[PDB]
Amino acid sequence: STIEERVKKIIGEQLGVKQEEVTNNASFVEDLGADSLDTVELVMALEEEFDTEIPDEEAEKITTVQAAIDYINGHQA
Ligand SMILES: *P(=O)(O)OCC(C)(C)[C@@H](O)C(=O)NCCC(=O)NCCSC(=O)CCCCCCCCC
Ligand SMILES: [Zn+2]
Ligand SMILES: [Zn+2]
Ligand SMILES: [Zn+2]
Ligand SMILES: [Zn+2]
Ligand SMILES: [Zn+2]
Ligand SMILES: [Zn+2]
Ligand SMILES: [Zn+2]
Repeated sequence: STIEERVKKIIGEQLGVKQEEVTNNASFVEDLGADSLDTVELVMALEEEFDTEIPDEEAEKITTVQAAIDYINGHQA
């Protein structure tokens, strides 16, 4: 499978949203309805899957599904 597929699956699982709703342009807060706690738990779930650590101040600025995919392609090793 692809990174896009793996990342979207975790986002849908974490936020309780259906797959067809997890588009690449979608914003986590406005479009997918992520709340304060969701922000924290979603960041940690992806950090674990992709064995990486993102700085909280940088995570806070990753607003869309595609921005999250982009960060993982750039930092996963
Ligand atoms: P709550 O009211 O206490 O907190 C609400 C607010 C103040 C909105 C905070 O969530 C906050 O800091 N908001 C800043 C603007 C905003 O909505 N930013 C967040 C978008 S969602 C998010 O942070 C999830 C990112 C997931 C992708 C990261 C994956 C990287 C893994 C390596
Ligand atoms: Zn594959
Ligand atoms: Zn596939
Ligand atoms: Zn929905
Ligand atoms: Zn949008
Ligand atoms: Zn909640
Ligand atoms: Zn953190
Ligand atoms: Zn690795």
